[PDB]
Amino acid sequence: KTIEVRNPRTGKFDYVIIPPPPRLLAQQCNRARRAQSRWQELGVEGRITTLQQWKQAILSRREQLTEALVNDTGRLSITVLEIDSFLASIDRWCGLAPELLQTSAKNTSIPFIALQQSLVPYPLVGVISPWNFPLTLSMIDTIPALLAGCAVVVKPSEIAPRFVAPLLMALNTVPELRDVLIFVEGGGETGANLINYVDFVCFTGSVATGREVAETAARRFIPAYLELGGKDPAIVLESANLELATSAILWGAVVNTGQSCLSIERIYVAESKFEEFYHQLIAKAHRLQLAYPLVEDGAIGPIIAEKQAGIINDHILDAVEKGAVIHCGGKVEELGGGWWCRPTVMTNVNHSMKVMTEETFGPIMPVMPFPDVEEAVYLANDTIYGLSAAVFAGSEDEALKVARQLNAGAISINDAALTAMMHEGEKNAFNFSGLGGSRVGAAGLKRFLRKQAFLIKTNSTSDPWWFD
Amino acid sequence: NAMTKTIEVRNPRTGKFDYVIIPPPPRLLAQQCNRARRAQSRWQELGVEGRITTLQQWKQAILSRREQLTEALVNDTGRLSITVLEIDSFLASIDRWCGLAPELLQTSAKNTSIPFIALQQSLVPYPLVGVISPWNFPLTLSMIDTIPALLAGCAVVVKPSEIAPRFVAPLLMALNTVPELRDVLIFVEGGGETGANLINYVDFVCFTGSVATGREVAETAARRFIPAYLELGGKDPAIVLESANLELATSAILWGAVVNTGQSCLSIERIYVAESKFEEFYHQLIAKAHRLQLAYPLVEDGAIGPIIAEKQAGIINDHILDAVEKGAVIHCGGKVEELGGGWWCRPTVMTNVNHSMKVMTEETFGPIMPVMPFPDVEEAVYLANDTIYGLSAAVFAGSEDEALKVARQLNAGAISINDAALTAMMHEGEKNAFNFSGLGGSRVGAAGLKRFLRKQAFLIKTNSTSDPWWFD
Repeated sequence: KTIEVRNPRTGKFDYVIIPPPPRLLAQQCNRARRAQSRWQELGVEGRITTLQQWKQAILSRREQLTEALVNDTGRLSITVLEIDSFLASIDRWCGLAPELLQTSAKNTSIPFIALQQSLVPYPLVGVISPWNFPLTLSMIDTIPALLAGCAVVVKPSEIAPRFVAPLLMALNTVPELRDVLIFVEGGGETGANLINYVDFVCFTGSVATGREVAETAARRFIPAYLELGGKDPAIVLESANLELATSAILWGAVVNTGQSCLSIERIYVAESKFEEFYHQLIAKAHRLQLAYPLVEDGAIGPIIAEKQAGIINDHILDAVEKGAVIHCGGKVEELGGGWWCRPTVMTNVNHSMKVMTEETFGPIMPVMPFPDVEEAVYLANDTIYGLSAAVFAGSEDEALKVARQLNAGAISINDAALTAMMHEGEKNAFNFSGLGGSRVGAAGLKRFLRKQAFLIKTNSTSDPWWFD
Repeated sequence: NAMTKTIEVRNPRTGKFDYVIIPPPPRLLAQQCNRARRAQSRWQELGVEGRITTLQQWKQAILSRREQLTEALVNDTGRLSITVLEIDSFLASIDRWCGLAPELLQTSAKNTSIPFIALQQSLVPYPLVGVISPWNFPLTLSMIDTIPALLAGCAVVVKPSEIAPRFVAPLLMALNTVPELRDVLIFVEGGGETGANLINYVDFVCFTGSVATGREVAETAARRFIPAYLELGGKDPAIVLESANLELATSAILWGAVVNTGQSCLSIERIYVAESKFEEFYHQLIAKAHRLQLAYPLVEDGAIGPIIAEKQAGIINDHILDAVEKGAVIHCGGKVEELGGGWWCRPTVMTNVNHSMKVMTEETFGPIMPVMPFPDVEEAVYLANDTIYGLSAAVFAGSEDEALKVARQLNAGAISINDAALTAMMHEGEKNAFNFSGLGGSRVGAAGLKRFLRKQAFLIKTNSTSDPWWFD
């Protein structure tokens, strides 16, 4: 086949990707494996020098990466931020890696047994990345895996694949890296095939597809790191600073047009503040502009995937059919060939609605009151997801008391969606939001290494447990 | 209405049925899991120090009835001296994990790269962990994951093998005197089907056993979307270089190959020796092997117990026959035989062996020592790595640096250096299995407890002005 690629601003097919037949894919993976030994033998310092050289080449060509990513996503401002975030992660991982990969030696509790430890990388890691943040999410696991000494095959989404071209141009300057960081183009089928060739699979995407990757990884007997989305709730208690809360939650709910695993998708507000809160939220939402007709015109980009426009449209109709009230926005519309939805605030909502239970991935703010904290905690936990949450209160201590009862990996306190902006904080997904541990620090780079122990007899008498 | 299924349990010394267990049907099993879940909140809210007190109370009760534990485990395994060690090792493991847990569970508070955002971390246990454990070290392997999971604040359902279940009765009797533990540590009886059923009810599954069953547990866990920790056996090699201390190497490899009659994931099952020392080595090995006695007719009469499971007796017998058909030479032992109704095999040294034979490729789980020469280290490494397993290995040489050079080439998680099977005696050294020997990280050290906890980050806005990235 080939696959025609839609432009999310114009709606025209304007790019073509070529998915590898099984035989070519097998060959690219084997080439990366042959090259991985030398990559590993370079040592972590050589790998850092190499990644910095690649970083310098990417910077030189930054305008090409920016243009490709604008074409992929239909927006500029977040595009600049993706690029900045990617470049910073290169520097941050390069600064952590030497210490994280240090071998160690120690004596044990048995006087004549000493211990040495080493760390051995998985030779080939497969990354299957999503279309919503094409660059940062194709690279978030790739960079630490490469620094660990793995080769990595990256298969970005067929929906947003243009950004790879300038990354490949930049690799033409870096021969050592170019043989171990491999880009492959294709759809879901190419993703499934890739899992058959690799030693470790990282997948980011929908819960349905992720559960397939889990089952395939287990049948191949390889580890899998999965991040499968969220229905992150915000809880606003009575004592909350409402001016900060409405600004935080608006941002958290509509940044990237809500196309994020980390988007605030459900909002729960203490009954005695409900009206004031949602009225303020609307006022703030109304100020935001669509990036239309030009990319410069506003914060809010188009819905990138056609299929997602249909889901968002469906969630709204389902909500209204069930009685919801739309205060602003609320329409998935075509403009200039692209699909758009404005920041949308709805009330008279509940958990019988898709928009409060299934991932929406849109700029939707459904707001529900609650009579007491136990109900708020119950509603917030009433989900198959468990990625993140936000709790607002007059003090940090009373927000934390609630946050500790939520079944989610990262909880923002008197703020929302903080993990979209910062790297710190070790977290495990709850429920169906993921498996495989955390990305931060020791645990995040060491996912990609097997630990080996060497247990060394240092004396010359019989061990006391032998038969003699 | 429906008949209550029961399973009769063979005594490995006598070959007769002398015990009955009653597996719970899916409906009853689900009920017991739900009871443990209800009790788990209070267990988590006790805090690690309260959980430690409770585990030590349980340890005290077990110690008060040690003879009953020993008697049940002798009955399960057919042997005494390794029973005493299992019990001692279990008891020390409760102490060791009690010692480590507070530090592993402590919250932390830190600044971040943003001056108005603070970070706190905490740890939330999986509420219900399932453990499915094998018959070869029934006590220690039922408890190796259970104990750190309990200290983490999990409830745990433990399903030991139907082949060796009797050790549970004295544990349970001790357990019921400890009121805070007795509704969160649940023992269930049954075979493979009960194990499969349990995976449907838990949040996390630990399984130790055969590669084929472990592969099925991996796939079931994935369909349920829960974590699985898997330890699936080994074909651990020992490499003896030309410079080795042969006196130590022959004692270490004998112990590593035949302790527990070779019924161990960590048993040395393949032995590669420099060609110039090959003859001298196998003759010394034979002499030492030949000194070992079966624990027959009485448990006191020797170090080597019976083959515990009949099916394993069949496998060992098949490996010996396949080997002989393909040219192997048996120097000692070499017969799976019935004595007093039990199945037995003596320590067996064989030569003229190669990787066309089952005994060199498929897990044997018996007291068999096939010994092959090598012309050079490159071949020794190739042979040691020619396996679908990757649990452990041993290398012997004249110096630690010579052995380590070779050891670093091996695809295995734990390599013993100038010794063999050290992971059977020691619990330090984080290790990941290679190839089909396992998945899910390490059960040793820190990570061995932290696998049972989900990390939660709290990112806290400490100031009152707009975040610069908002639309304000």
